[PDB]
Amino acid sequence: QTRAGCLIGAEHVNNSYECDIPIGAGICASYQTSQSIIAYTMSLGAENSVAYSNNSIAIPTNFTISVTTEILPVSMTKTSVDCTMYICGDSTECSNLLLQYGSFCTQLNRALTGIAVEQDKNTQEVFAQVKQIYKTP
Amino acid sequence: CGDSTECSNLLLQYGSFCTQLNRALTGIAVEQDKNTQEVFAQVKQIYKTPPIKDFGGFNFSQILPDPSKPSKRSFIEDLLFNKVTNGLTVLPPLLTDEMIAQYTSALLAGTITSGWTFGAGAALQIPFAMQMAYRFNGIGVTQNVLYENQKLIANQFNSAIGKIQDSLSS
Amino acid sequence: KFNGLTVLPPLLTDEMIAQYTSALLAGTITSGWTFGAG
Amino acid sequence: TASALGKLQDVVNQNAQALNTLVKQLSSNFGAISSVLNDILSRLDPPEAEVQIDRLITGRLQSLQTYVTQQLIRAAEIRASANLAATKMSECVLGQSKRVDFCGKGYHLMSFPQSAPHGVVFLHVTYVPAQEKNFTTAPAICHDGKAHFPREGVFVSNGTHWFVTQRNFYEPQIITTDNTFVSGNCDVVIGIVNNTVY
Amino acid sequence: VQIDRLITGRLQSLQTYVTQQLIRAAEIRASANLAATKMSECVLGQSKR
Ligand SMILES: *[C@@H]1O[C@H](CO)[C@@H](O[C@@H]2O[C@H](CO)[C@@H](O)[C@H](O)[C@H]2NC(C)=O)[C@H](O)[C@H]1NC(C)=O
Ligand SMILES: *[C@@H]1O[C@H](CO)[C@@H](O)[C@H](O)[C@H]1NC(C)=O
Ligand SMILES: *[C@@H]1O[C@H](CO)[C@@H](O)[C@H](O)[C@H]1NC(C)=O
Ligand SMILES: *[C@@H]1O[C@H](CO)[C@@H](O)[C@H](O)[C@H]1NC(C)=O
Ligand SMILES: *[C@@H]1O[C@H](CO)[C@@H](O)[C@H](O)[C@H]1NC(C)=O
Repeated sequence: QTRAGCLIGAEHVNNSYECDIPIGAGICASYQTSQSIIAYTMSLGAENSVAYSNNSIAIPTNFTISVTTEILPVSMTKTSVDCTMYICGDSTECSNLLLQYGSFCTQLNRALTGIAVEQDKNTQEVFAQVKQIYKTP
Repeated sequence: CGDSTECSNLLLQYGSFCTQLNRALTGIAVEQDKNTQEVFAQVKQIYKTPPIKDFGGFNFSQILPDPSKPSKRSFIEDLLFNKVTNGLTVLPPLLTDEMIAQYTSALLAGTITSGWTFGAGAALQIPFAMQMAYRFNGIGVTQNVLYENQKLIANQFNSAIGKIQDSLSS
Repeated sequence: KFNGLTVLPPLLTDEMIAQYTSALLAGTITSGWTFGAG
Repeated sequence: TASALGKLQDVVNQNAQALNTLVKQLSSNFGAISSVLNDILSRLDPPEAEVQIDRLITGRLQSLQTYVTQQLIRAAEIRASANLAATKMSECVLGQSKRVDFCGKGYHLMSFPQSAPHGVVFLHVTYVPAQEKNFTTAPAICHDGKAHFPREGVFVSNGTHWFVTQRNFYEPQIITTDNTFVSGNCDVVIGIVNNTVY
Repeated sequence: VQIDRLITGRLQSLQTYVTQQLIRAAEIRASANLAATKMSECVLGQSKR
């Protein structure tokens, strides 16, 4: 039993680990070793304490360089759709009814054209801020 | 459609509207927990404070946790908490208030005991009256212009915290 | 794909992109920061 | 493993899913006798086809409106991400930035860009101290009744002698007059300790 | 005949509700990101901004 509801087919443990899959209200579940699905209260991490008093410091004597990646998405696929081919399928019997709803399809095209113009602004302003094409020695 | 088969037989003519509405709401509901996780959880180890309070005269008992009551939320936190108040369902949040109230207290003990260092590698202990002699040097005020008049500044700090309580009380 | 739905190409090709990023990578190594200011 | 590039895969997954739903929607009847228009036009007269076709028209209209609205909403996330990427590129590649935890998680030296499909990747080079020792300190020293303070770095003592060092890399130096400057007098400051200066 | 009117009403009201919610959440997200930015830049260090 949890705040969230009734959980069937898991074994509670008094131990606690990082959270592979979240259930709710701190309840978390995982598959572990003789293997079964367990559920437990998620741990927040290790616990630490510093010996702080006047006239005591720690000074670092050694160092390490490191590297770290970062990934961002800068563009989206500029789809386009024909309103009247989709709605009417090149049927004149359809189009002479469809033309009673006025300009709707045209403003739809306009909206999509704004997208198709905006996305190649997005690609243009991230790169292309160097005025000359340098090359390595 | 309200538990009526006469309605349910006709509803499915409109295809998958309910499916994309459900995927919309389920896409929304998850994002809040990523927001919460990102805003907090900027610390990898839960620090805790020593029992003594030798902070050079600076008073921190208003914001540090109070262990006596069961929830670890401090006094000002409890004023802030007190000042605000068909198929419809509400899902519980992931991180409970005791977790937030541990995180905040860890951030606090880190910022007090070790200054900024705990954000770039392992924390290091430094006396508070030498942390202030750093943060004053960051605005072109020579550190001695603190050591000469340290006590007065502590008093003003102690006074400035006080008014905030009344500001929240009134 | 025959219902009037279509896709359009980008303006910049991936080789122009790699020219830009190779110019950036040669600049930040040969001239440090200065190539940005002047 | 390819799970590193999870982010820029879900944009493609969402777009393909939305387009597949928009195209599959055509199979629904909306209450007409058939989803196929020629099946109506071959079997029925214009007085009745003009009663029927309005339902399909309204359905496909509102479906295309829903699609356009979803795309109009989604575009602003991509725009805000492109602007954040442009900011990181302008500020952290062309120069060194002091904004803590803006580029990586540590003291920042430099970064390098690489291209990717519908995206970009940065590599951030960061410096971190690993080892640390214990030292005893005093915020000032007394000599001839005058309080001396350090120009840069801090005073430390292993227990027998007093030295001054820079803050982030242990390096002892003999306490000399031009490492320090004089203020006030011994009586005013707490914790000051007696010492000799050269 | 009648029930289609109720269906086309309620479905439109629900679409309007979802459309409000999406915008409101997309507004909240920018305040969440600004909060996390302040947290990261001004608590763990001193900022001359
Ligand atoms: C603290 O550091 C000082 C500085 O190195 C130590 O003093 C040195 O001790 C060695 C002993 O072999 C002498 O040869 C040096 O001439 C001393 N230097 C000076 C400047 O006097 C001192 O022994 C250290 N104390 C402890 C407890 O480690
Ligand atoms: C947790 O441990 C206690 C004592 O060690 C035990 O009595 C209890 O049964 C354990 N929890 C569960 C759910 O069994
Ligand atoms: C702070 O210094 C005083 C004397 O200056 C000392 O009595 C006290 O124990 C110190 N506090 C510590 C070591 O926590
Ligand atoms: C520590 O110093 C040694 C040499 O003294 C060096 O080889 C090592 O890379 C440094 N960093 C560590 C051990 O993290
Ligand atoms: C420094 O001294 C304290 C007190 O004995 C000890 O807890 C700590 O492990 C020592 N080393 C460092 C790096 O703080």
